[PDB]
Amino acid sequence: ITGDAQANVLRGAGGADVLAGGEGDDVLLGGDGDDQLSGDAGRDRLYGEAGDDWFFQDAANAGNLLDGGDGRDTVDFSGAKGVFLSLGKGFASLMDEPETSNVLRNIENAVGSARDDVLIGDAGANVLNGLAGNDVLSGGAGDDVLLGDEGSDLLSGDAGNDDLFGGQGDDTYLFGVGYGHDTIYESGGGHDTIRINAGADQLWFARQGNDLEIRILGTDDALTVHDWYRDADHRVEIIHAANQAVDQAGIEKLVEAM
Ligand SMILES: [Ca+2]
Ligand SMILES: [Ca+2]
Ligand SMILES: [Ca+2]
Ligand SMILES: [Ca+2]
Ligand SMILES: [Ca+2]
Ligand SMILES: [Ca+2]
Ligand SMILES: [Ca+2]
Ligand SMILES: [Ca+2]
Ligand SMILES: [Ca+2]
Ligand SMILES: [Ca+2]
Ligand SMILES: [Ca+2]
Ligand SMILES: [Ca+2]
Ligand SMILES: [Ca+2]
Ligand SMILES: [Ca+2]
Ligand SMILES: [Ca+2]
Repeated sequence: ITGDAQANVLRGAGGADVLAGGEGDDVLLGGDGDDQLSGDAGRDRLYGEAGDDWFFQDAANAGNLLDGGDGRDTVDFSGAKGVFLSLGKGFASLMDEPETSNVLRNIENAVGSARDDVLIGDAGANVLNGLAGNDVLSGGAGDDVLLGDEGSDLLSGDAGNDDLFGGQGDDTYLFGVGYGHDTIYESGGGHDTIRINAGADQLWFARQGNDLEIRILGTDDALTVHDWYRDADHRVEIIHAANQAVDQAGIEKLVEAM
């Protein structure tokens, strides 16, 4: 269902619909099912309604409302500067241009751009995908999946039990007291980093299968590095404990000491 240069009202039904507003200020109502909505140019109002809907939005096109409705909905800015978005506060704006903004409501997941983005989740379960560029990803509460992809990314799952995929490039992972049970999955990078804001002597390092497990004594908090021992591509090269740094040789010492 494709609009034209007029201000259109386009309404899908119960199936998986593809709605595109074209030019002008459109209203798109996806109905039930897993819809794909694009406002295109103009200032558009975009309602995914029930189902797991997808929104294709240019971060530089300001003045739209993207409303996922019920279900697990994704906003995608990947179709130049990056995007700053917050699912908790409910906005997305052009990096380097806060006045160029869009309203986000009822959206659970976000895909960024090939440029440097900042993607912030909310207290629910979120998937945040930075794609290329040097991105900052913050999960907030709830159980999140963060994908840094290519580039030098900063990942923090925050509270809840999070999966952190830094991707290729030199990635930094944040962890601390109250961060729950997080797992890191590394694919590549000669200088990945973990920064743990625990007191260093709260930390307990252990090998569990082929994983490295880092616990904070006194808490239920644990950071697992998946397949650490299986291959060098899955390792992080520096671990910081508060203001103290440890290398792989140093980590293995701590493990062996137990
Ligand atoms: Ca139109
Ligand atoms: Ca539909
Ligand atoms: Ca829908
Ligand atoms: Ca638009
Ligand atoms: Ca439009
Ligand atoms: Ca929806
Ligand atoms: Ca939703
Ligand atoms: Ca990016
Ligand atoms: Ca990235
Ligand atoms: Ca979250
Ligand atoms: Ca989280
Ligand atoms: Ca990366
Ligand atoms: Ca990496
Ligand atoms: Ca966490
Ligand atoms: Ca590495």
